[PDB]
Order: sequence, then C-alpha cells, then structure tokens
Amino acid sequence: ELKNSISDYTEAEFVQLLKEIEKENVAATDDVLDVLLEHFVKITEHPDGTDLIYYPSDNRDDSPEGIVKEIKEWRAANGKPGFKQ
Amino acid sequence: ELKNSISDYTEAEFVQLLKEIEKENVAATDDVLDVLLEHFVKITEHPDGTDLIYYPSDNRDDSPEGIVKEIKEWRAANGKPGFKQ
Amino acid sequence: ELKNSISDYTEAEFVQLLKEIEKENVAATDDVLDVLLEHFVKITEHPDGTDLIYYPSDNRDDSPEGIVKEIKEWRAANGKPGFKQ
Amino acid sequence: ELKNSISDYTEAEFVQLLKEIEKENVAATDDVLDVLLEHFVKITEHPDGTDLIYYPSDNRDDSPEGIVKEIKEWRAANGKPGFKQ
Amino acid sequence: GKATGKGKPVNNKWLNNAGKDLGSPVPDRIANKLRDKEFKSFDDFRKKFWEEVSKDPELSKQFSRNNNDRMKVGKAPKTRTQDVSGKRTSFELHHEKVYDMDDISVVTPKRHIDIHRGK
Amino acid sequence: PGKATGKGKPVNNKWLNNAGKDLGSPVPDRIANKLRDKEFKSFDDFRKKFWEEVSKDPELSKQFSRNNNDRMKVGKAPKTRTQDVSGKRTSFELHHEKVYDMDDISVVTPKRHIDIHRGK
Amino acid sequence: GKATGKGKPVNNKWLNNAGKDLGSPVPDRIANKLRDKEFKSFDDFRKKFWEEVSKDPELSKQFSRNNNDRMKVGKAPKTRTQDVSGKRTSFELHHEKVYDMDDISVVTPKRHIDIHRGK
Amino acid sequence: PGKATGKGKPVNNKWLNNAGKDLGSPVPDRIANKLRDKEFKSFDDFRKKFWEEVSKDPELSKQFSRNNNDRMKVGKAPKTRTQDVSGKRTSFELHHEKVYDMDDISVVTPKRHIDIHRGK
Ligand SMILES: [Zn+2]
Ligand SMILES: [Zn+2]
Ligand SMILES: [Zn+2]
Ligand SMILES: [Zn+2]
Repeated sequence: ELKNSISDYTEAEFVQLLKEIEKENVAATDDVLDVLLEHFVKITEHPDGTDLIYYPSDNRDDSPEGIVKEIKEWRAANGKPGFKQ
Repeated sequence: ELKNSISDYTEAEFVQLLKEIEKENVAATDDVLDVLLEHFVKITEHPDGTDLIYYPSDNRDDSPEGIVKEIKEWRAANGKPGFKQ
Repeated sequence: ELKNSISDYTEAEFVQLLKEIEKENVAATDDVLDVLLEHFVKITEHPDGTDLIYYPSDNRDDSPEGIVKEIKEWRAANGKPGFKQ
Repeated sequence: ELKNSISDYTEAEFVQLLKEIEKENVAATDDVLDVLLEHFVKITEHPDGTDLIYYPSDNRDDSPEGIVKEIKEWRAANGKPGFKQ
Repeated sequence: GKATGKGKPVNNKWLNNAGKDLGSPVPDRIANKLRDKEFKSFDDFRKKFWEEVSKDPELSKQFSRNNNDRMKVGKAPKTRTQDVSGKRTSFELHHEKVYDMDDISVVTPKRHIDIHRGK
Repeated sequence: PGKATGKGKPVNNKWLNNAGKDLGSPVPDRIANKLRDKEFKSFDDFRKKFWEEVSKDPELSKQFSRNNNDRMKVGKAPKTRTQDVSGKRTSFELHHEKVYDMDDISVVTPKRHIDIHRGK
Repeated sequence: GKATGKGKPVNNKWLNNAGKDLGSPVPDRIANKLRDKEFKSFDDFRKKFWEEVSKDPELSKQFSRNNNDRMKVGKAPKTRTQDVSGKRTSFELHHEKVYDMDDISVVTPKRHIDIHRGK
Repeated sequence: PGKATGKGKPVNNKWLNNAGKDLGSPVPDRIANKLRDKEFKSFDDFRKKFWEEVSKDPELSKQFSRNNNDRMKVGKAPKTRTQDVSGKRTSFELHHEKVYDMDDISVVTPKRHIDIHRGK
C-alpha cells in the first residue's frame, strides 16, 4: 500500500512502487502517474525528487535496483531512517 | 485508458472505469481514487457528480449497470452526446 | 499479496481481493480472472467454491461484506482458522 | 485488455502489455505473470517465446522498445502480420 | 448474417434447467431486441445476446451482481460450480440443428458436452 | 494511545442526515458498545476501527450505498454528498467537542466541520 | 495538415538548452520521418513526434529508460525537476511564429512560460 | 528454522551456464559470506534471501536481464531459458545434494532437476 514513509517500505515493496510508476508512464495519460510521482517525491525526501527516476546519475544503474541504492545511500548519509529491515 | 469524453466510452468500457473506482474504493488511501473520481465527474458532466456513485437515487439500481443507465438517460434528456456506439 | 491461507488475510485485505476479482469480471477475457478465482477457491476451502461469489445465498447480502461473513461463519463452524485479527 | 493477435496491438499497446508483465515480475507470486506470459508467447509466435523478455540477444537493447523492435523485424521477416497501424 | 426467430417466454428461473436436455431457450423479449440485426460472427451475436440480457429487468434480477457485470460487458455468466467442466465455467450457447434464435439455447458446459455425446 | 470510553447515543434510519448541522451526528450506542474499553494506537486507528464496525452494523450499513459500505469495511470514512464536501475533503470527518471519549466525538461533513471551528 | 520543414542537426545533448531562448529544434532526421505526413491535429503531430524520437538510436540514448517508455507511447519526456512549472512537468512544443517543423521547438515548461511573457 | 552455513565456490561471468548439467551451479562464495550464520524461518525464506543477495552482487546481476534482476530483487528465482523449463516450472530451482548447508545447495534448471532425481 502507499505508506507514509520509507521506513514502512521494504526494498522489495519500494521496487513494486517503482514498477507501478513504470506502468503509468506508458498509460494514455499522466493522471494516475503524477499522483504516484508526488507520493514518491514525498516519501523519499530527496531534493532531486523525480530526477531519481527520469534523470539517473551516470554513477549508477538506470533501474529500480539502482534507484533504491541511491535513495538508500543518500538517506544513510543524511541520518534519515532507511527501508524496513 | 482514461479518455476525455463519454463519446469515447462504450457502455462496457465505462463499466470497467466504474470497477476501477470500486477497487480504489478499498485501497489503503484515496490518492488514486480521487483522481479517477475527478475524471468521472469531468466526463459525465452530471451536476451531482460523484453522488451517482455514492448516493444513487432509490428509483434506480445501485450498481454499475444502474449508474450507466442513469447517465445515459440524463445525457440523452439534455441533448448531450451518448456512449460510443 | 496473494497469501496462501485465510489466516494471512485480514477481512479488509480479503475484500480487496474480491474487488480485484470484480474488476477482472469485466475485463475483455477471463484469463486473469480465472487464476484469481482458483486462488479464491483454494484459500477459502469452501465446498461451493466460486458459488459464494456468483450464486450468493438469499440469506445474506450479495456483496464483498456478505461473502466475508459467510466464509467467516462457515470456517468457524468447521473449526478452521479465521481471518487475521 | 488482452487481444489474441499482434495485429490487434499497436506498438504502444504492446509496450503496455510488456509493462504489465514487468509489474507482475515483482509481484509476490507468478500466478498472474505466468498467464500474461502465456498470452505473450501465444500472440508473438516467436520460437524462443519468453526469451525475448528474459534473455534478449546482445545485438539489441534490453528494453520494451527493443522487444517490440525485434518482434516487428522477426514477424516481418517471416511474412506474418505486423502491429496494428 | 442477421438474427431471426421468436424465442419463448421464460419464468423467474430461466436458466434453472440449462443443465438438462437442450437447456434454456432464447427469451422472446431478448429475441425482439436482436431480431433483424446483423453480426460479423456468432461470437458477436453471443456478446450482444448477453449484453441484452443484462438490460432486461426481469432476467437480470435472476443473476448475482458479479454475473450481471459479466453479461454487461458481453461475457457469459459463470455457472454453478457443479455445472462446470474443466476450464469451461460459463454458460454456452448450443445450436440445435447460425443466427436462428429458435435453434439456439443456453446450456451448462457439462450438459453441452453430454448433448453432443448422445446423452 | 488509549482506551475508548463512552456510551454514545441511539440513532434512527437517518443517522448522518444531520452531520452537516450543529455538532453533527453522535457515535451510535451500539457502535460504542463494540469499541468500549478497546485499546487503540492512535485516534486514526480508532477512526478505522470505528468505520469498520459501522459496516458490520445491519441497521447502519443499510443507510449507505454499496460503494460507501466498501469504504467503511476497510476503515475509510464514507464519501459525503457532493454538496457537503470542502475542496479535497470529500469524506465524513470525526470531530472532538472538548481523545477516545466517544461521547465527545461526532461525525460531521467537511463543510460543516470547517464552520464549527470558525464559530459557526 | 501536412508536416513540412527540414529541422536541424543536433548533438548528444539535444535538449540540453531547451530551457534557454527558444529551446531545441526539431532534429533533421526526425523531420525526415514526419515530412509530408498528415495529422488530424497538432496533438497528433506531438504524439507522432515523440514516438519518432524514441525510434532514433542517437536521440533515445539521450534519455533514461523511463523517459523512452513515455516517448514510445507518444508522451513527452518528463523534464528535470528544476525545469517544471506547476502541473506542467513534461517538455512542450513551442510554435515560433502549425505543422512547419522549422517553426517548432522543444522547450521546458518554465522556459515556455517565460517566452510568451517577453523573457 | 536454522542458520546458513558453508563457504560456497568461486564463479565466473557464466555462473548459471551449466545449471542444466550434472548437479548444476554452486552457491557463489561471495553470496555465502553474506548469508552465513544468518537465521531463516524456512528454506523458502532462505531461497528468497538468496536471490535477493544475488541481485545486489554487481558481478552476478550483470549476468541477468533487466526483467530477471527485478524478479531476484523481490526474492523470486530468475526465469530460465525456454529450452530449460519443465511444464509450469519455468524458474531456476535450488537442489539439496544430501537444509541450510550452502555447500550442499546448488542451482539447477527444472528440466535438469527432474532428471537428477530420476538417476540421470
Ligand atoms: Zn452445441
Ligand atoms: Zn473538529
Ligand atoms: Zn509557445
Ligand atoms: Zn533436488
């Protein structure tokens, strides 16, 4: 379900949220996609927001796993709670 | 896919939209649901909007079939284009 | 997620599974629906299987809530584990 | 909606099908996924079936776009009908 | 081709005997809605047939909410568990003797198989 | 975190009919009996349990549509009528007159709720 | 109407300056695929345009997997967060002076607004 | 329920290339180091943790497609090639030669797995 924070999502669950966004990316319109994106921006708290998805750094894989890795390293470097474990 | 006019929906397709709304009705949050409801209100153009779904008149059935039937009759009665046919 | 037994589903989660089936009921084909139905039959262990959904007893409401009630009463009457609580 | 022939799918629609498969790829079980994969194998008619998805040749991109492109070229090369156009 | 035929009147248990003999007939009211209509194939007729059924107040009330939803999109209603046969779990249309509604009936999968088997 | 207390009040077949007036509708007594002495993690937890119990009460559930009953069953507040919404607040809200005292809790439409807190 | 125009050659950073001046031009190779084609509306042209982009190896490689998927179904790629404007979060096509590709450019929402504002 | 033990074996850039022969592919040593002394509820739990660790190992993950890496990331076994499937068994399976001893665990295709248990 759409939790409120990263701490409620296991790495696998977050990947499922990313694949849902990938599905809406190819939908006829962005009505649903943009709501899922706002949710993603909200819970990750990363300053670059959606860029993590649409403009991945060249220092990591452009994939659900790479997105989770970057978020994981950033949240750790900033003393914020990580994914559920 | 979310069209933008009732004339793009066959009665069957509209029922599918109503089923999607029922699924989100039971989802953890209303994030997606509310977007689907705005779309419904927009394309139907009925003054009572979401009431057709959540507050159906007693003179009709509380079902997807009843909702489509009432929209069909209301739109026809007001000279607006009907479902794709 | 598609758990293995009723004991893994809270009443609300089971209702979500029923609404997913309601959505597939109106899909173009029954490919996905029939898989969800087999899963429903498997975990409920009710002898009437899908009849609980498509041929509800007149002694209860033809609805997700009524389906959950019947399953709940039947599983209790047969000393089987109930929904997660 | 799941058609029954590649000729019913526009390239865009086929990508949506591939995205649905990617979403089920990360689902708890493969119940739905496997049904979507059988459909994919059936309509594509490519001898290597699901390999196009899970074991893409290196001479092409491992992406929905690459999958559609390879199917398109393989089908055309074998005189079979192409994507809806 | 075009749909022809009169069908027959049915009670509040139309498909009650769909698993016996040749099953249930096309309701007269339903035949009145489809008569003289053209269909690309029988499958198209089947879809239209079920959609018409869901619009008939007297017939629809004979089905659960989930089955009405199926018919509304042109799919056959699911039969009772006891009447299915393998992956065939929905009512089927049997041709007695392809658009003559007077030669068409609704049967369960189990009965349909028995019919073409001499039973 | 705390326990639910209170007796609530008796209601008829038009329970939320006045949720858009005064302090709104009270917690039904039958509902209070089912939640009394129950422990909740937060008020939000109470709210979910509250609506769920409403969906199980025959006399109350019949007062809502199929779509609204599905919402309550999973613990979400039922949608209000279009005329009673306020912006993105489109579902019934629980108001505290004076945290788990059911006799200080009532159901109000978002529109009415806003006016209550603004001296109206 | 029909699409006309030549467009211009672009590097491996085609939309690098979409948020400056009049943005990026229609790539010549893309103009070669759309030239002389008819479209019911500009929206149809926009959809075809993006679909063509996703098929161009040199251009597609300039976008992430998620953005290529968008273009593949005819939707504009999302811009960087810093370039959005309210609910306008995807690249937009600006008409300089409606199917003259030489008068069309790709701009970010933020820049597009500034353009029609004199900035 | 138990703890994972074993050292596993070194592997190259073609780890599962022989999963369809003999006893299949061994548990990679790097993977064994990450799972050693870890406690699991069941073997199925070990299997999930196993594939997840595989998805995090740079050298191993690069040996799979994007779609297969997504499967392993959530703990599901990667899909085998079409030619190595067996009916509804379309994903790599873990075989015990002699429950959590990683040196007795190997990865095999369903086709090969079946022949192993039938003296082949
Ligand atoms: Zn027959
Ligand atoms: Zn208040
Ligand atoms: Zn402009
Ligand atoms: Zn074995």
